[PDB]
Amino acid sequence: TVKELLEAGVHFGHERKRWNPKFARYIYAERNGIHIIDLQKTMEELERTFRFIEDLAMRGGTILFVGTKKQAQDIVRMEAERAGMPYVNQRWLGGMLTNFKTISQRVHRLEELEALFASPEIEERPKKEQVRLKHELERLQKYLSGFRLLKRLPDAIFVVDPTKEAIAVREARKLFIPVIALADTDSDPDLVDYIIPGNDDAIRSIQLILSRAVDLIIQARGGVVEPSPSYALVQ
Amino acid sequence: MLTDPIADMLTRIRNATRVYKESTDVPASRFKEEILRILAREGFIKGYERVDVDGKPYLRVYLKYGPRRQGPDPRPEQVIHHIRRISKPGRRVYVGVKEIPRVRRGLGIAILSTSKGVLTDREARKLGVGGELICEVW
Amino acid sequence: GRYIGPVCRLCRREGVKLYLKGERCYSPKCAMERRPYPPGQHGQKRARRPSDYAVRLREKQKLRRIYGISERQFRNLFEEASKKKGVTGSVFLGLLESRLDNVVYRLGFAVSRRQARQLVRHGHITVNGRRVDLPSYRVRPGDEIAVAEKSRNLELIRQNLEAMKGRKVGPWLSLDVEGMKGKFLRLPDREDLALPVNEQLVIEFYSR
Amino acid sequence: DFEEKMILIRRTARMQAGGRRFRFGALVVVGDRQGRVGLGFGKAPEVPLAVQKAGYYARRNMVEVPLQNGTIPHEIEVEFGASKIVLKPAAPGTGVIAGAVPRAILELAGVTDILTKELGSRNPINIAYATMEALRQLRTKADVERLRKG
RNA sequence: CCUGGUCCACCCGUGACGCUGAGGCGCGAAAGCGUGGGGAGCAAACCGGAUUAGAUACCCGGGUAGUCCACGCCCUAAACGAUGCGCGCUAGGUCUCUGGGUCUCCUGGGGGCCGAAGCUAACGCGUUAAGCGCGCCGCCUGGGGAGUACGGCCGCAAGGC
RNA sequence: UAGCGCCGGCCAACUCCGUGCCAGCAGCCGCGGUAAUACGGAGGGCGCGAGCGUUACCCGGAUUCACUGGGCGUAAAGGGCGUGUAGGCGGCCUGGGGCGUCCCAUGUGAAAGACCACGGCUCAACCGUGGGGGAGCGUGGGAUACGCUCAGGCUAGACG
Ligand SMILES: NC[C@@H]1O[C@H](O[C@H]2[C@@H](O)[C@H](O[C@@H]3[C@@H](O)[C@H](N)C[C@H](N)[C@H]3O[C@H]3O[C@H](CO)[C@@H](O)[C@H](O)[C@H]3N)O[C@@H]2CO)[C@H](N)[C@@H](O)[C@@H]1O
Ligand SMILES: NC[C@@H]1O[C@H](O[C@H]2[C@@H](O)[C@H](O[C@@H]3[C@@H](O)[C@H](N)C[C@H](N)[C@H]3O[C@H]3O[C@H](CO)[C@@H](O)[C@H](O)[C@H]3N)O[C@@H]2CO)[C@H](N)[C@@H](O)[C@@H]1O
Ligand SMILES: [K+]
Ligand SMILES: [K+]
Ligand SMILES: [K+]
Ligand SMILES: [K+]
Ligand SMILES: [K+]
Ligand SMILES: [K+]
Ligand SMILES: [K+]
Ligand SMILES: [K+]
Ligand SMILES: [K+]
Ligand SMILES: [K+]
Ligand SMILES: [K+]
Ligand SMILES: [K+]
Ligand SMILES: [K+]
Ligand SMILES: [Mg+2]
Ligand SMILES: [Mg+2]
Ligand SMILES: [Mg+2]
Ligand SMILES: [Mg+2]
Ligand SMILES: [Mg+2]
Ligand SMILES: [Mg+2]
Ligand SMILES: [Mg+2]
Ligand SMILES: [Mg+2]
Ligand SMILES: [Mg+2]
Ligand SMILES: [Mg+2]
Ligand SMILES: [Mg+2]
Ligand SMILES: [Mg+2]
Ligand SMILES: [Mg+2]
Ligand SMILES: [Mg+2]
Ligand SMILES: [Mg+2]
Ligand SMILES: [Mg+2]
Ligand SMILES: [Mg+2]
Ligand SMILES: [Mg+2]
Ligand SMILES: [Mg+2]
Ligand SMILES: [Mg+2]
Ligand SMILES: [Mg+2]
Ligand SMILES: [Mg+2]
Ligand SMILES: [Mg+2]
Ligand SMILES: [Mg+2]
Ligand SMILES: [Mg+2]
Ligand SMILES: [Mg+2]
Ligand SMILES: [Mg+2]
Ligand SMILES: [Mg+2]
Ligand SMILES: [Mg+2]
Ligand SMILES: [Mg+2]
Ligand SMILES: [Mg+2]
Ligand SMILES: [Mg+2]
Ligand SMILES: [Mg+2]
Ligand SMILES: [Mg+2]
Ligand SMILES: [Mg+2]
Ligand SMILES: [Mg+2]
Ligand SMILES: [Mg+2]
Ligand SMILES: [Mg+2]
Ligand SMILES: [Mg+2]
Ligand SMILES: [Mg+2]
Ligand SMILES: [Mg+2]
Ligand SMILES: [Mg+2]
Ligand SMILES: [Mg+2]
Ligand SMILES: [Mg+2]
Ligand SMILES: [Mg+2]
Ligand SMILES: [Mg+2]
Ligand SMILES: [Mg+2]
Ligand SMILES: [Mg+2]
Ligand SMILES: [Mg+2]
Ligand SMILES: [Mg+2]
Ligand SMILES: [Mg+2]
Ligand SMILES: [Mg+2]
Ligand SMILES: [Mg+2]
Ligand SMILES: [Mg+2]
Ligand SMILES: [Mg+2]
Ligand SMILES: [Mg+2]
Ligand SMILES: [Mg+2]
Ligand SMILES: [Mg+2]
Ligand SMILES: [Mg+2]
Ligand SMILES: [Mg+2]
Ligand SMILES: [Mg+2]
Ligand SMILES: [Mg+2]
Ligand SMILES: [Mg+2]
Ligand SMILES: [Mg+2]
Ligand SMILES: [Mg+2]
Ligand SMILES: [Mg+2]
Ligand SMILES: [Mg+2]
Ligand SMILES: [Mg+2]
Ligand SMILES: [Mg+2]
Ligand SMILES: [Mg+2]
Ligand SMILES: [Mg+2]
Ligand SMILES: [Mg+2]
Ligand SMILES: [Mg+2]
Ligand SMILES: [Mg+2]
Ligand SMILES: [Mg+2]
Ligand SMILES: [Mg+2]
Ligand SMILES: [Mg+2]
Ligand SMILES: [Mg+2]
Ligand SMILES: [Zn+2]
Repeated sequence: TVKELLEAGVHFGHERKRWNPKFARYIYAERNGIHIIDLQKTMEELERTFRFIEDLAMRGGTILFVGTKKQAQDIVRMEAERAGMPYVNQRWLGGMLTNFKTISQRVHRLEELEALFASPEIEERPKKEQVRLKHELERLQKYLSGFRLLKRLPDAIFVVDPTKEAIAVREARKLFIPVIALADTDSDPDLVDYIIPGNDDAIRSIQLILSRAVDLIIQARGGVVEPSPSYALVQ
Repeated sequence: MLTDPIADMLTRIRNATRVYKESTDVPASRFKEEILRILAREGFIKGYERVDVDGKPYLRVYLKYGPRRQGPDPRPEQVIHHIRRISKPGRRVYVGVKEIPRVRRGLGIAILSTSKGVLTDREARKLGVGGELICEVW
Repeated sequence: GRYIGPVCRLCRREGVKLYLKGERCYSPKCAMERRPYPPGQHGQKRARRPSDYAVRLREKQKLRRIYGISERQFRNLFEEASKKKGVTGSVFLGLLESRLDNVVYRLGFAVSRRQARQLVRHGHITVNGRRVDLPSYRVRPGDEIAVAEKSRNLELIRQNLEAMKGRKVGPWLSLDVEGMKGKFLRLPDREDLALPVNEQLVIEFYSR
Repeated sequence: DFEEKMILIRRTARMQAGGRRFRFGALVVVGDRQGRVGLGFGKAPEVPLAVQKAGYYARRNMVEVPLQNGTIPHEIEVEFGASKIVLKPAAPGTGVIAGAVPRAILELAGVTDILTKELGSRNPINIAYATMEALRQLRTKADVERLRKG
């Protein structure tokens, strides 16, 4: 719950091209052929955003953390692993929200097969099955890892790049699920219900924002967990 | 040149509102101003004010919209859904007081130019005068 | 014209018990009691889903066949009600219920509307003291519908009006049983009618 | 709770090698006659599953209709594709004057007296969608003055 | 050599002098016509050789009008963006021709592509609108009969409107 | 005295026999070539009923000549292009007139018909009395926002 001048790397945006004109209000100026996010407006929206987050958190609502961006891929899997929050990491499967029942059937099969590799029945039936089911469990854990925690539709979602993840965003809006996101110059602000106007590229920015966010979560639900161990992922 | 200044203004407003512009400038005329007054009073715009673009007089019209919405397409509801020119150059529409229309059964307005001045349908019918039927808004 | 054919077959086609027979439609002989299915060879076969037109046509036929009125007079009555002020449906039913034959049935001088028609045509009925033999005569509020002084000694009227002792007459009608007279107090309210009919469907039928 | 009636059923067909292959579409309207309607188009290999599915879809898509004394608050004219619908309010006792499609839709929304006209393309599907959009665009004096507060 | 249009910069001059445009008048690819010239290559017609069941064609060898110039006619077309002209408004990105500027970039005129909103039956269009508007002109009203018949006008004719 | 038309869909009403792309039906889509709810007959059914069908003609539906209320890239439809005559249309400010436009008053708008109410023929059709309308035009007075016009001014269109 600090920020301010401690934001380093955030104000850096994408190039002169590649932008979305709708983002013009959140831009300070154009330096070196690069849009630079407005310093103050960032915190401006940050307040309201984190307020929504705090409310929703102390109410007990679950938040689905989402990004594939490979810059943010490692950060999410821990930051969301903190508290109780589910996450989508590898890729966003179409229908995870709208088709959610059907997708959940896969989670049922997941814990099903985990229960199979628990019991004595691993060695029953030929190696033909043992080689298959193993890889099935393999990919199921590859994808549905963070998604296994959702027993019901989320009360909000958190998105790293709303442009890249825009399907997730789309069905979030469809289902009236409030959208939180970290928006860059290349994204459409209107689709985001609570906006965090900063760099979606640099690992530093994502680390800062997401870490402080989860910090706010656990702070809302009490217990004040120790500083997040994502700081070693700066490589 | 502009063939119909008033139609042009109404159109400027329409186009501006559709992309949810903050405000829009229109070339200044006392007539346009007197229309914008009614428009403001009836609450279709936040208001207007006179400005100078380059060295020439303009009217900034500050538009007005609804709250952000839910689901797909969050874009707010328009306060001006419909604004349309009726009497045009080359066909002009004059109505008597008994012939004054009623827009959307009262939910809309129609702007008349009478000899008692620029009035709405309610206002004109109240002062009991007809005139040129300028446009309809709802 | 006014029909003159088998009646309880209509009881059957409309799928709802009508009383065109007066008594015996209260007996378990009505054939609507023992054969609720439509008349004819194909009566007992599964009925296909009726078109909207079918529904409206049938409903209006129900309304019309209740009062035993020709389509000409029915239509005329409807358009007349349509021109008038007030809700078209209710006014329609009111105008229908103001017919002299129907009033005679309502007051119980006759067991059935058809019998009432015969009683009117033969001058057994009087309105305000003068004989009126027209079944389509329109009663107005305040009028006194009585039985002909010369006809009061007829067996049928004995039976009918003796059966009317203790019985109640509709809220818009008054009945003096001993003097064998009655009064039409006002037009019937829609609520006053027990008719198994949706009038809006009739309005929609002629709306076509 | 929810009264439901279907507008049209139709059998479409695709072409596969050595044959025609049929698929059934169904248009279904659902409403409480309390001012809530819904409209949906199901598509299935056989008719009943199509009707059922259409019902489901319809309950999923709902429109809140602001009735005033059994009629509509104000006239609207809506274009869906080449289909046009004109709804205009009427005094009590008038009845629902419409074609099959908007009749059913309106009657399930709890409309008693209304005047309509179908213009342009009469295609049932598009007329239906048009009607729904029309009902969806209806505003009330309340709504209006809610908008113009400022 | 003669001559038309047009763009930018300066903000100098006049002071609404504007837009459209029935009829009129002019221009109007190719083919075609008249008079005179020219004629290399190409080439309708035509003369042959093949192919083929036939081949009044495709393929091959020739070849006249014509194609070329001047002057005068003809007035047609898939004469096409199958999109009348003018003005205002409505995200951007990118390639390019051509000016100006504090020359990474900004600004103006023109030619392309992808795309916001919006439009469209769809395909698609989308500041070069097929979007939102205003002015004025031309035109449409199921297919065949038929762009035919009759009449009129134009043309040397072919034929055109 | 009870008749007439219809029963494939549009459109309310279905079965048997006869017929075999014949005989025939048919408003449009169509039916009939051996098992026809479509032809012909029967039973049954639906609709009207002193009528019921057919033909012809007018308006409707037809937003299909689109003022209300349509279109022209590929469905029918942008003139091959320009120049420009008549005509249509006309940027900002002030003033005069009051032609268009609007308002008040008044005259006219015969009767019958149309609407409403009451009333006479037993009802109705038919008819009597009363009431209410009304577009347009004439006259008198008034208003001046817009359009028009005359006079003056401006430079954002246009031209130089
Ligand atoms: N025609 C004679 C006139 O009738 C007037 O009365 C007129 C109206 O009051 C009367 O209308 C009648 C009536 O039952 C009631 N007011 C309404 C009803 N729908 C009408 O009934 C009839 O009207 C006409 C034929 O008259 C036809 O349309 C049709 O037969 C029927 N609708 O019809 C009359 C015209 O036919 C006045 N008494 C007087 O001007 C004069 O006697
Ligand atoms: N396709 C016709 C084109 O019309 C243009 O002009 C057209 C439009 O500017 C003008 O607008 C008309 C309007 O007058 C009339 N009262 C109603 C009509 N719907 C409008 O049409 C307009 O609005 C609709 C949306 O409703 C659009 O779909 C359509 O594209 C647009 N032309 O109507 C004109 C005729 O359609 C060009 N001048 C002409 O060259 C061109 O052929
Ligand atoms: K539209
Ligand atoms: K819908
Ligand atoms: K020749
Ligand atoms: K340069
Ligand atoms: K599309
Ligand atoms: K293309
Ligand atoms: K020509
Ligand atoms: K024969
Ligand atoms: K057969
Ligand atoms: K037969
Ligand atoms: K006709
Ligand atoms: K052409
Ligand atoms: K009339
Ligand atoms: Mg318009
Ligand atoms: Mg007048
Ligand atoms: Mg009121
Ligand atoms: Mg009204
Ligand atoms: Mg009426
Ligand atoms: Mg009525
Ligand atoms: Mg009618
Ligand atoms: Mg295949
Ligand atoms: Mg509502
Ligand atoms: Mg259209
Ligand atoms: Mg009232
Ligand atoms: Mg059509
Ligand atoms: Mg100057
Ligand atoms: Mg000067
Ligand atoms: Mg010109
Ligand atoms: Mg010309
Ligand atoms: Mg030529
Ligand atoms: Mg030539
Ligand atoms: Mg020559
Ligand atoms: Mg020669
Ligand atoms: Mg040669
Ligand atoms: Mg050769
Ligand atoms: Mg040869
Ligand atoms: Mg051969
Ligand atoms: Mg020669
Ligand atoms: Mg071309
Ligand atoms: Mg082009
Ligand atoms: Mg071009
Ligand atoms: Mg163009
Ligand atoms: Mg032109
Ligand atoms: Mg020009
Ligand atoms: Mg350009
Ligand atoms: Mg070029
Ligand atoms: Mg494109
Ligand atoms: Mg779109
Ligand atoms: Mg597409
Ligand atoms: Mg061009
Ligand atoms: Mg344009
Ligand atoms: Mg032509
Ligand atoms: Mg042509
Ligand atoms: Mg023809
Ligand atoms: Mg032709
Ligand atoms: Mg020709
Ligand atoms: Mg001739
Ligand atoms: Mg000739
Ligand atoms: Mg000659
Ligand atoms: Mg020849
Ligand atoms: Mg049927
Ligand atoms: Mg026949
Ligand atoms: Mg015929
Ligand atoms: Mg047989
Ligand atoms: Mg046989
Ligand atoms: Mg038969
Ligand atoms: Mg038939
Ligand atoms: Mg029979
Ligand atoms: Mg008769
Ligand atoms: Mg006849
Ligand atoms: Mg006709
Ligand atoms: Mg009708
Ligand atoms: Mg018409
Ligand atoms: Mg019409
Ligand atoms: Mg026609
Ligand atoms: Mg029109
Ligand atoms: Mg058309
Ligand atoms: Mg074409
Ligand atoms: Mg052209
Ligand atoms: Mg032509
Ligand atoms: Mg002016
Ligand atoms: Mg003028
Ligand atoms: Mg005047
Ligand atoms: Mg009169
Ligand atoms: Mg009387
Ligand atoms: Mg008067
Ligand atoms: Mg005067
Ligand atoms: Mg004055
Ligand atoms: Mg003046
Ligand atoms: Mg001047
Ligand atoms: Mg210049
Ligand atoms: Zn019975």
